Amino acid sequence: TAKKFKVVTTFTIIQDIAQNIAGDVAVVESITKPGAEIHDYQPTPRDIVKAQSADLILWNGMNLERWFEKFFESIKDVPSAVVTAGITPLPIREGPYSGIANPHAWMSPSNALIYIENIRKALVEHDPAHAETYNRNAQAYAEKIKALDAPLRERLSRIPAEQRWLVTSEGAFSYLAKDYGFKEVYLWPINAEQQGIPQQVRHVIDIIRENKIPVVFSESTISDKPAKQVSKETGAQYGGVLYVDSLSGEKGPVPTYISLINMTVDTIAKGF
Ligand SMILES: [Zn+2]
Ligand SMILES: [Zn+2]
Repeated sequence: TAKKFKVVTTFTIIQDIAQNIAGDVAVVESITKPGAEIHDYQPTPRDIVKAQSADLILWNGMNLERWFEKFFESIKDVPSAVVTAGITPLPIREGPYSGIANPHAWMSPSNALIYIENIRKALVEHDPAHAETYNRNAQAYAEKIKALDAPLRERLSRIPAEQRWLVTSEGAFSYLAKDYGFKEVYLWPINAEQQGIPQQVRHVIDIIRENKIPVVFSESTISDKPAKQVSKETGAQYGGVLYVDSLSGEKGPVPTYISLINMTVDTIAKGF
């Protein structure tokens, strides 16, 4: 038990999944902090040193971290692994990033089983001395993720199909919405400096009326003002905040990936 194998992840969701697989035999840290916007994060000098100190770096890919490839050029002799390997992307549907991969694949718990497996494989490959702890922890954690499907679907079962409209700020929920049969509407398709600020807002304001959508949400790393505006101009309640791009702090309401999925579905469900 020397100085432990060190994993650095780009953001907090991957950190929590990886730490569950690592147990107490490796130390997993995230470059971005709870609450920080992850798509256009601006790495600092202290971030370079942190990643350079790792034995393995994990990132999402599907161009989630617009900053990572240029950042990784400053890191030497540290293997990196894309934790979405083998996941089939849903494309972004509108806007300046139309046709790019929607990167938010972790919002489907069935996809999370593929995250777990890619992370297990990377740990076992680069830290073979603990292969049996990683393999044990991954199978146990995968069983915890599979056990969410029944309570999640039951939590959402009072909403008839025609009324399953999920109206959010970032279009970050496409994978969750596909899993549980929701139609998505969003104020912007992916986080970015972008045009389309008020024109989508009133296209959304329109969609709310033809379908009498009762609730609209925001997300924890972006501003709630557009969602709150859309709630006032319609008769819809502001239901947010939903969690997708970041966990909370350790003492907050969403300290783990499991708590993130559960609370997001629970908050959707109470909005209806
Ligand atoms: Zn490798
Ligand atoms: Zn996002």
